Amino acid sequence: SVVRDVAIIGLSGRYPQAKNVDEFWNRLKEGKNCISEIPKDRWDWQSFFDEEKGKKESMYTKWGGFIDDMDKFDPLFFQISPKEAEEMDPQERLFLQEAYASIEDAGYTPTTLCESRKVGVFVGVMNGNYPTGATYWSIANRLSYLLNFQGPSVAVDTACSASLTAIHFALESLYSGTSECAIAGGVNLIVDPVHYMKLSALTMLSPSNQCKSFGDQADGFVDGEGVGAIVLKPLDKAIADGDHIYGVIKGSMMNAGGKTNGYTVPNPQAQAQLVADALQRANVHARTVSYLEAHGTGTELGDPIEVAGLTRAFEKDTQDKQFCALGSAKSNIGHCESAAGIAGVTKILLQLKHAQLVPSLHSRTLNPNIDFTKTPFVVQQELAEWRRPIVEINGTTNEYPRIAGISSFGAGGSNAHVIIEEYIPEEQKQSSLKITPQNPAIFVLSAKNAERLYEIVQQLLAFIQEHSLSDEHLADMAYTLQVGRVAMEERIAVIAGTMKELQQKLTAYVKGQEHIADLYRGQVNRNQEMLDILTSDDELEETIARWMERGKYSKLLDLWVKGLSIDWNKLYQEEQPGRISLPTYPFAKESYWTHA
Amino acid sequence: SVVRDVAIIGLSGRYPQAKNVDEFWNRLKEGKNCISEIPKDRWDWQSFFDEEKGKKESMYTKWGGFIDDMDKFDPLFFQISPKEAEEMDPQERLFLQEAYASIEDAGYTPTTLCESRKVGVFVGVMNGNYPTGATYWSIANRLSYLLNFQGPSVAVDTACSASLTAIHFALESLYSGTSECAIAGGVNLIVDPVHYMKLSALTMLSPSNQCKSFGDQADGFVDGEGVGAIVLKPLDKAIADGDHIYGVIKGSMMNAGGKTNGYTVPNPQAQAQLVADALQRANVHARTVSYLEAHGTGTELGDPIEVAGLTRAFEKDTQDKQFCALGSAKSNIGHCESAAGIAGVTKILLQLKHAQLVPSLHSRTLNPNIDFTKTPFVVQQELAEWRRPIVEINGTTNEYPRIAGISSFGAGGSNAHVIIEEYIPEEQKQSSLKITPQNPAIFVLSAKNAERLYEIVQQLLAFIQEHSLSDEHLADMAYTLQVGRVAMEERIAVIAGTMKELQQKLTAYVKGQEHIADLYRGQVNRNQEMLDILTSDDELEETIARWMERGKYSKLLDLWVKGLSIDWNKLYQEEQPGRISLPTYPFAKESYWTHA
Repeated sequence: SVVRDVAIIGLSGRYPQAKNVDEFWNRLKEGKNCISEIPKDRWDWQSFFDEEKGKKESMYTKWGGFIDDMDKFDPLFFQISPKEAEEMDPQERLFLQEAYASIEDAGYTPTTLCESRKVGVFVGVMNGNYPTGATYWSIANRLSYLLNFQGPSVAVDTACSASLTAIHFALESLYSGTSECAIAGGVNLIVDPVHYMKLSALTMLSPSNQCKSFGDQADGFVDGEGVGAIVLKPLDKAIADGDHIYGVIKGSMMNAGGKTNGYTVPNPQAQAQLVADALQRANVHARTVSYLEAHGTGTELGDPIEVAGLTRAFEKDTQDKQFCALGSAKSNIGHCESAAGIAGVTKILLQLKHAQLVPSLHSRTLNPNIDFTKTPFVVQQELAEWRRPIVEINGTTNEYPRIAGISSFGAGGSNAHVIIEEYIPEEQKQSSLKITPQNPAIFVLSAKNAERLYEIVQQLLAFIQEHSLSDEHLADMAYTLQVGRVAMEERIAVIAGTMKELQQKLTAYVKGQEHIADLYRGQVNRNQEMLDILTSDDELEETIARWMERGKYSKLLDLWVKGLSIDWNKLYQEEQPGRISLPTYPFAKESYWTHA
Repeated sequence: SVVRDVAIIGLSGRYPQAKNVDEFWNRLKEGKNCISEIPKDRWDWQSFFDEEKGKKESMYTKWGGFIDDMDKFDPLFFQISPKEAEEMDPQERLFLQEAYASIEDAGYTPTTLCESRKVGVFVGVMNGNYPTGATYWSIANRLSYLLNFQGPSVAVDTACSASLTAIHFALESLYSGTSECAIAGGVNLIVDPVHYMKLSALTMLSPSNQCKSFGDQADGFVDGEGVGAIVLKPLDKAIADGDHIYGVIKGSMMNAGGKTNGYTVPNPQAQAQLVADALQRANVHARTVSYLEAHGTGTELGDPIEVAGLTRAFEKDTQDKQFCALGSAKSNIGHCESAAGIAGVTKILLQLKHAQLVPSLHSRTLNPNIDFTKTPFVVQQELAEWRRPIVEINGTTNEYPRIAGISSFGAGGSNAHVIIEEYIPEEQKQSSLKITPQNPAIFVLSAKNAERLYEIVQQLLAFIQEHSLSDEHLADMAYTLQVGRVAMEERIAVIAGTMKELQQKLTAYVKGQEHIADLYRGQVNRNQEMLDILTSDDELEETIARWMERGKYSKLLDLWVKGLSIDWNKLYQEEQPGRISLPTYPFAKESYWTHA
């Protein structure tokens, strides 16, 4: 059916020196170059190193954007055996955890995300060097199997544009109704020196630690790793359901460069057509675009082509110059290939959250072959407020939302572009769920075991501190932990009317205090038998309803922590609180690897 | 936008013991089991063989569905160097040639297929064992680059359903208008014994040479190779353009099985939802489906599940029993994994062309665990006429077109289903292009060199003989060779008013006769200079128009064969002939392989 607005309601990712998107924002805001030496536990670069570029079976760099804990996984969480974990491509392992985390971020469980089970999974991937082989389909299908998703489930390979292609497919599936919700994202890990040898034989890499996006002395990209997922849902339903919305996807396009002067040479005419078509589908005039996340790989051939393509697309709508900021996350984290698009989308969503534009690195001296004064763009150099632009169209002048475009181009010529707009809510703050000591909140936390649960409490305390959460967040925090976290075997529950009270009790738990007022601990594993026989009947589900109404929280929580299933939604007879981002499950960091 | 009817206008494929779809039909019609011994030039099966199923680093079969000439390619045709051909996965090489052939089959050149260049390329693939690595994106992107296609270009991996997934994406791209035409298909080649070792470790293969689809003694599939492509175009425009139409895609669906009892266990409830959703999208009542091309891999677990899923989907519309024929091409050629869907589609299109149902092999004794009398289906045992069914719906009784469904299921649970209906043309046979000795036809043939051109003539003579073409085909044959073949360097041209005359002159050419009446030979390579300077001006394009009108064919052909570009469409002032299938370019069969 027709293009319609899609909300991004959930987000997770792991990028070089950024184990979550909060850390990623800090790297971006601070202008950090997140490139490091090839870790010895991947391979010894000295064994393959030669300064001669293009030499065979060698490499001429010692650098990359590497994520931490690439080989770690929590297979027991998923009832996967250690042997099966060893045989799984880490791309599959890490995407599974990040996708699970993105759903928790959204504030849903796998069950409640979509009651019909029509959840689509779309993942971009392009390198398959793990010793058990390229098995791309399983990166998508493992997620769909474990979480009982029955929408489309697909791995797509358009080389470096793959995760932005994946988003395009996810959107087309939502438009046609084959998905009601979708997980979209991508992954790229560097698991074998042949990865670098291939790129070095084609002289695609920089020798340095700088991906010089639109900068002087451009000499190829720094290779990088990344894994990311977003949760997509039609905007109208996300608003109706009280979801938290990072941004609105207005439209997307995919195309290819066709015949250029040689295979893998990019085509500025085709890039221009792509962007123009994405803007048309989004019903967005180019003069209202105020940030552009470029592909921006820092090659001498590609960067000028990219600016030429964008300028030509924008000039269909406007001749105005240097009104739109331009940047590329690759300047920070390198080029993470099939995950580059999802990393760029993540950067846009973080800029939108903070209404700030971050530096694009290594372009203090601009590419001397690009005259930006003849273009719509200024390559962003410093942290700055992202302003809503005032634009005269149709001889009407108005302030527009923050709108960004993002491009991702694959080496073989497959291109994608997505238009993302800030979500501006309607100002409805009845706040009839005000959390006070007279109307306290119920905080529930659970994990597969006590070690993980302990880590959950630590991360929650830290998150509260880091983001300066207070009493006004208690309602949404408790709701999200109630309905947006799977209730696992090891449980605690806390009643609190203020944040300080919650912090006090949780800190007391972390400090080992055996008895804490209004804090209940227990395990499901113990009372499985009596559970089975009483919850079948609504007779008891009605009894819970009365306990909640009467406010017998101590009773409900003393039962909940032993395994009594409670439909926390019944707690909210009038209205509903909103879902918010909170820390996600702290998967065990256990190493698994195979043998070639 | 909305689902609308899509024509299949072009077709090509290579399958075990079937180097083209004409041969494939002969294997299907004759009930041939196309399975062979693992060729020694792939590997020596004795080196790895052990009768113990599930043993590691071994295999317990000596069989597969192998195509001929898997390592052959004509890189010079595409201006690819021998070294680059060696480094290309043969999956990429063979898909490139089959896709090129499918466009020739349709009767288009890469230029005229779609003047806007918005040709999408969608290809399914799932194994990447060639020594230079899994590079799936290039299977699609090489085609888009060489033929200047600028629509979406993507490799999709949903494991064994991948080529039917690819078709679904192609359709969704045509509906949304991101493609105006599309190439869709898939490929699977078996290039390394590890391919068999993996499948044997999972005990997925039969020990035998029989894929026993819905048959007794089912014990796994026979692994197979395949490569196929179809050309897709909106039906209304295919009719308007005079294309030849194999069938009408009415609708498709993709979904996933979700959580089953173990990873890769198929879900009959999800298969049923898939098929029901495909029929709903196609606006097809299940009682009007009269052939079903099943996934049909011949496993004891999967075959009963598949029939259960189909029965449940069909029972939403009808309780009638055993009205629909059921079969699987895997019974003939084995399971060619990511190419299985395109092989099954090809079988449906051949059955439609001949209005015949072919045997499904190795089910003379049916699976004793499937009671087909409780289902819509009868597993087809013998060659039979495919009858248009008479069906009472809405208390109205009518004869319906031949309609088939096809399923393809991937091991990880990604499913697809497509509904294909016979194309029934409106009876318009003005035949104002009647080819006579008074109104003779112009036959043009060309190739990169004389050896290839000689092969073109032989194959055309043979095709005329094989398909009993005669005078009534001359108009469409000449038109297709005029506008549906790239005019290459080595050319011949023939004027003929009857088929016998054409056969006579072409046979004389093959026999070495230096001088033949009304047959012109020449090369472009020779007269490049004078060509450049005269054709620029329409002044001369107008002069051609008069020569054609005046009928100076000898003059035009004597010039054409030396390189003069002629717009053969101007030959047809009133009306237009139709495009027809004729043999496609006989690519050089040169071997290329790398070193691991």
